[PDB]
Amino acid sequence: VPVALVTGAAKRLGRSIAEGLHAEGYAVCLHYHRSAAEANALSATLNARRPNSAITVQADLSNVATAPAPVTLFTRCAELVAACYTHWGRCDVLVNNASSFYPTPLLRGDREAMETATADLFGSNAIAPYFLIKAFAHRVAGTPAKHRGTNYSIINMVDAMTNQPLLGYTIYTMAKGALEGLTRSAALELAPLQIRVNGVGPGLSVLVDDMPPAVWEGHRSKVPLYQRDSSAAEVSDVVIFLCSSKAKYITGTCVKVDGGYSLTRA
Amino acid sequence: VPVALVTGAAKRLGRSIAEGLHAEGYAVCLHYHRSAAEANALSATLNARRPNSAITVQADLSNVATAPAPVTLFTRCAELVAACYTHWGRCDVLVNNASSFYPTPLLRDREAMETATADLFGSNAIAPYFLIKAFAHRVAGTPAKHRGTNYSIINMVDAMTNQPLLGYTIYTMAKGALEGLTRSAALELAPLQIRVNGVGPGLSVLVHRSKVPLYQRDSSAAEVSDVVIFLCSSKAKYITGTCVKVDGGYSLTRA
Amino acid sequence: VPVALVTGAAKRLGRSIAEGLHAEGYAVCLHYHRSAAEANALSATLNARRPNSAITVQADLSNVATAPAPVTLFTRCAELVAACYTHWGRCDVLVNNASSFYPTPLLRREAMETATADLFGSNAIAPYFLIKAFAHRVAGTPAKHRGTNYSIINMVDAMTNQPLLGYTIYTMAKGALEGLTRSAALELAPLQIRVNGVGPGLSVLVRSKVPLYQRDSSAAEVSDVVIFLCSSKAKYITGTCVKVDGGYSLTRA
Amino acid sequence: VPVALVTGAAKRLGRSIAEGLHAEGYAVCLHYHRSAAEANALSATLNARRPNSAITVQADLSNVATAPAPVTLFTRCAELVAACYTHWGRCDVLVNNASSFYPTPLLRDREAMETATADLFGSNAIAPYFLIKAFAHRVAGTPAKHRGTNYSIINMVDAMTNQPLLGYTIYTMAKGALEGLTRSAALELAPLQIRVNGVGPGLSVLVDDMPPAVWEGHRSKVPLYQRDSSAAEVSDVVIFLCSSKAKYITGTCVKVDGGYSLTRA
Ligand SMILES: NC(=O)C1=CN([C@@H]2O[C@H](COP(=O)(O)OP(=O)(O)OC[C@H]3O[C@@H](n4cnc5c(N)ncnc54)[C@H](OP(=O)(O)O)[C@@H]3O)[C@@H](O)[C@H]2O)C=CC1
Ligand SMILES: NC(=O)C1=CN([C@@H]2O[C@H](COP(=O)(O)OP(=O)(O)OC[C@H]3O[C@@H](n4cnc5c(N)ncnc54)[C@H](OP(=O)(O)O)[C@@H]3O)[C@@H](O)[C@H]2O)C=CC1
Ligand SMILES: NC(=O)C1=CN([C@@H]2O[C@H](COP(=O)(O)OP(=O)(O)OC[C@H]3O[C@@H](n4cnc5c(N)ncnc54)[C@H](OP(=O)(O)O)[C@@H]3O)[C@@H](O)[C@H]2O)C=CC1
Ligand SMILES: NC(=O)C1=CN([C@@H]2O[C@H](COP(=O)(O)OP(=O)(O)OC[C@H]3O[C@@H](n4cnc5c(N)ncnc54)[C@H](OP(=O)(O)O)[C@@H]3O)[C@@H](O)[C@H]2O)C=CC1
Ligand SMILES: C#CCN(Cc1ccc2[nH]c(N)nc(=O)c2c1)c1ccc(C(=O)N[C@@H](CCC(=O)O)C(=O)O)cc1
Ligand SMILES: C#CCN(Cc1ccc2[nH]c(N)nc(=O)c2c1)c1ccc(C(=O)N[C@@H](CCC(=O)O)C(=O)O)cc1
Ligand SMILES: C#CCN(Cc1ccc2[nH]c(N)nc(=O)c2c1)c1ccc(C(=O)N[C@@H](CCC(=O)O)C(=O)O)cc1
Ligand SMILES: C#CCN(Cc1ccc2[nH]c(N)nc(=O)c2c1)c1ccc(C(=O)N[C@@H](CCC(=O)O)C(=O)O)cc1
Repeated sequence: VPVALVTGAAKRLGRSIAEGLHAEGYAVCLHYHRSAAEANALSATLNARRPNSAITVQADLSNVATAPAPVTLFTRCAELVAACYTHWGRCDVLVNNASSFYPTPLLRGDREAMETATADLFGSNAIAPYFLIKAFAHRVAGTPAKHRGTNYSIINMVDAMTNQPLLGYTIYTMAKGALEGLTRSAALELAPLQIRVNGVGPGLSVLVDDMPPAVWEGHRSKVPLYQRDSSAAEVSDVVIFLCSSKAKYITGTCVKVDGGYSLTRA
Repeated sequence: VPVALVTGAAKRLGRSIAEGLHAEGYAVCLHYHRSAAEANALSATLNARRPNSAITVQADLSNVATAPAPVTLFTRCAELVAACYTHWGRCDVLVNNASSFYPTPLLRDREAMETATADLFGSNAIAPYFLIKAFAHRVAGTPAKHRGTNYSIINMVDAMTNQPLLGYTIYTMAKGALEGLTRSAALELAPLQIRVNGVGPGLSVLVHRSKVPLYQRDSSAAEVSDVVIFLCSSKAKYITGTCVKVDGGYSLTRA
Repeated sequence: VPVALVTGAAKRLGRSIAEGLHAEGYAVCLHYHRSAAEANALSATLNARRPNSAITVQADLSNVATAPAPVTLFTRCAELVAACYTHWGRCDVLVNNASSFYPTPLLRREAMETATADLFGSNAIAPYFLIKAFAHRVAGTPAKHRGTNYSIINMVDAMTNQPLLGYTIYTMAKGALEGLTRSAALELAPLQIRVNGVGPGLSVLVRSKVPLYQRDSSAAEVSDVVIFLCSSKAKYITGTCVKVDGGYSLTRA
Repeated sequence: VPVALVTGAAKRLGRSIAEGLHAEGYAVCLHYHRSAAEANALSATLNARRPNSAITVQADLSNVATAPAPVTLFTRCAELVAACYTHWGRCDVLVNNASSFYPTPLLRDREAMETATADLFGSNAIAPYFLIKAFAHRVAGTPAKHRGTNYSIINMVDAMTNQPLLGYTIYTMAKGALEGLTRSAALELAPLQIRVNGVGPGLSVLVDDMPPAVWEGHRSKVPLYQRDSSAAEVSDVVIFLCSSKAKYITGTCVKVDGGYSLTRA
């Protein structure tokens, strides 16, 4: 029985990925920051379906130190991975899904806002994933060959549309670019350990409708395939496949799940 | 019971892709050019496993005219797709797998230059274009209520063409053209819900490998075909116009 | 005095590139297909400004045979490059600019064969043969008598990754041209022949979408980049593309 | 006389870029962190060649607060740009060249890692971001009637990051982020006519702190010339992208790698 660690697993795409992996037989460590209620509800559902098949761990993945000597992001990430080993004695899959997403305009309080966004946006999207991957790899390396799993797989949730930047989201876009870099670098360095590292990049998935219906419909209408945003499963299914043994030759690449959105022009 | 058309399905990756799809329940149209024996042997196996689940069609996919007025590549491609409709009344998946691959050095005749161009460009790019056109036309001509629910076109590309193989310019160009076809076809065919994606192996079933970061070996046919099968599945119904490299990290290397 | 061969040099970008190179001191071979008048007018201007600094040569770059044994595209391409050597004894720069551009819809008949040969010929196959002919001549030239700055520019397209609805063949041909750039650069490196691409977005339209200036570009705004890539200051650049699209390729629908 | 701000301008490519721009008529603000001597020697040369055509500014571009309330990286970046306006009343070109480069292996303390992250990410990505922000803020605050006619930002990226260098994850990531900054900044800053492009060297003025045969093997891998590039072979491209003849280019990268990124193992 393999174990998967999914960050930001409480709702939306994170939950779908956790459910997807759980359906495949994985025990799942559900990470969360502020959504304790949803995360615990998910753990309860999964555990009821299969005893001892889900746990939850809380952690701010922003690049800042927390209250205990202050606790660093790295430590917090190492503990995330450790929680898996302590509870199930293993960690086969890591999905870097947690991510902050808000505007950081270059054009037009301001001090803490700019410094907090950087740590938050870059922490969740890039730096935490880096430390998490490091911790994940250190545990595999420290495991005697004969006792290692046969299918280690790390999935980085990237973004199919960052090459056509979203106006006013520079830091987020930068962090995603860094995450793409982490995928390529990690794949290469971790190859000898047979740890595959790939990226999955959604375009528009379960789009939040905090706007006039016509503006919500207009956005969806842009996606060439189906003229709609995707469902959570339409993304998570791809994540699950990349984690399957049938994908054991794939590493260091990205799979876009955008219904052709990245093919469009203004 | 859906139908898949697989060009160059006689051996290696093509055969694995055909077997893969067949295992999923697809009736398979096995195209071939010169490998009649192997194609028929594959058909026999597949048919024995499941009656009327496989057929074979021969066709030179090079960009030239053949003997019947002369028959053009387009016609030959249209007849390929037609064979599916004539036999099973449908064609849900098209896998552009057939491909010539040999050197066309820029640095050191006339006949072998024009034959290579038509051959390398035909199989890798032009035939796939015509095949996609024929495929789309048949779907468009089908009344909505009678259409399939999962049309998928897979273009077998190359994960290493951005790091060209010395001396293989035409092939490399043809592959680039196939990449363009993937993006263009995906966009144009979206309204008809026909997804178009690419699968790019790096080193698969080499008849060099120590340079592959993952496993330090070329891949097996299944390691590639499984990806093709997944992209054809309904679980991949939101993926279109993209490429999936199956290279074990080879495209990440430098000299 | 170096020589530059510019295909489709009669008007628009081709003409601007030819003028740009000529301004840098290049003798220019202006290729054309149907635009004889404009090409000859340009030659006259350039020749008046500097005697024996321009010539014009006609050639269909479509992948078809033409009547003088039928003449193939390769031969026609080889003669294009040869014309330069015959007249000036050299060919330092080749700019693959000539290009057909029209719809080949997949949804709603030899016109498919004429389009294929035309769109693929001008955009990809002719460039391939031209590069081949160009490289041969350099290789056949004794080291001591070779130029010091061989440069091949392939006019590509900054927007083909975001295909233009209904232009599949053209888009494919451009993808092949991109492939030719990378392959040619690698193979021709030992001969010090640099091969790069320049990809305009919207230039000299026959708009409000272009993030930069909200307008298509002028011909000079593209050709200047072609000229720089041909200069000695760019001697370490090869196998890459420079987009000249004012940020258009950064947009979404 | 237009002004160019060049980070890490003391030596190597930074110096070449500064010299290049200076040769084009630009007054140059030479930024440096540790190389005061080299930077001041360069300022002297440029100033002798043309009075009041160069100044130096020191600043740690790592993502850490410094001693004067502690001073943040943003403030330090804002002061860098300000120094240009205070001295010459303008800032037309910004070249994000400063960059840390060392291994951060994934496979086998507290200070070295936290310090590496802030350093590698600060110089390569975050400082560039703040610098661009500050640069854009001052242009926006300038009345259209007093604005320059050729604002240009160049981000020094890396032509080989897509084929990562074993053991350099953070650096590679930071470069990826810099690439994202280029695309995002180009789009957002288009209305102000501020072009943003990248220049990515492959192997330039390769350090020879190794056995000659090893150093030669490394260069031999580059398809064109079989050698690393000179500083000018890179800087000349930066200067071209900053010229008015490149006014339609924005949001793109120009590889200066002699075909290195075309190779396989
Ligand atoms: N949905 C879409 O259209 C697209 C999504 N993506 C990518 O897919 C992934 C998932 O998408 P989606 O479901 O929309 O993501 P969400 O926006 O819904 O956020 C996912 C989770 O990330 C967690 N998170 C955010 N910041 C932090 C942080 N500072 N520390 C720890 N956890 C944090 C949150 O957990 P909690 O609630 O517990 O606080 C949140 O639930 C993301 O990485 C995203 O970048 C890419 C393109 C498009
Ligand atoms: N194998 C690898 O390491 C790599 C493969 N690829 C791509 O994957 C795909 C399959 O690879 P692989 O199995 O090795 O392919 P093969 O080289 O084994 O050839 C596949 C088939 O293509 C057919 N074919 C060749 N030329 C023509 C033509 N003129 N007209 C009609 N059919 C033709 C042949 O059919 P027949 O024998 O019946 O005549 C052949 O069996 C190809 O598209 C290839 O480009 C990409 C990268 C690497
Ligand atoms: N303009 C733009 O917005 C864009 C242009 N580009 C590329 O830049 C390059 C130049 O652009 P532009 O000036 O608009 O090009 P044009 O469309 O104006 O065509 C250039 C020339 O190509 C020649 N040509 C066309 N077909 C053939 C053929 N079958 N055989 C020989 N010559 C042929 C024509 O020569 P003649 O008139 O003598 O017959 C024509 O003058 C092209 O490669 C184009 O693809 C890319 C993106 C955008
Ligand atoms: N040279 C090459 O082969 C390649 C270079 N590049 C890129 O090109 C650019 C220039 O290359 P190169 O000349 O080799 O760069 P260098 O490695 O020589 O360093 C450039 C300068 O960056 C400054 N710097 C480093 N860290 C900081 C920091 N923490 N805060 C402030 N300044 C800092 C240093 O200034 P000081 O000495 O004053 O402390 C140094 O002089 C870099 O961005 C590099 O990433 C990309 C690929 C290859
Ligand atoms: C907002 C949002 C979420 N999204 C998707 C999106 C992307 C990344 C994410 N990342 C994370 N962590 N969480 C998310 O919820 C998330 C959501 C959108 C992105 C782009 C467009 C879009 O293309 N709109 C037009 C805007 C037109 C205009 O303003 O001129 C465009 O073409 O840019 C719409 C929605
Ligand atoms: C030959 C062959 C089969 N192959 C695989 C290959 C690729 C595409 C195909 N395409 C098709 N249609 N059929 C094939 O059988 C096929 C096989 C190889 C490809 C690359 C290297 C390689 O990387 N060589 C060296 C140097 C490459 C270079 O010249 O730059 C290296 O990098 O290690 C070796 C073998
Ligand atoms: C037509 C034409 C010429 N052109 C420019 C163009 C491009 C390549 C060429 N290539 C050649 N050889 N000759 C040309 O004259 C030429 C001209 C255009 C290209 C794109 C759009 C455009 O982006 N239109 C839509 C998007 C279309 C889509 O989404 O598919 C938009 O909304 O902006 C408009 C005009
Ligand atoms: C180191 C370094 C600096 N560099 C160049 C480089 C890149 C970015 C920089 N960035 C910054 N800021 N400063 C620099 O001095 C700098 C230097 C190199 C990069 C790649 C290889 C290389 O091709 N390595 C081969 C090794 C081959 C082998 O030994 O088997 C490889 O496969 O990766 C060598 C040197």
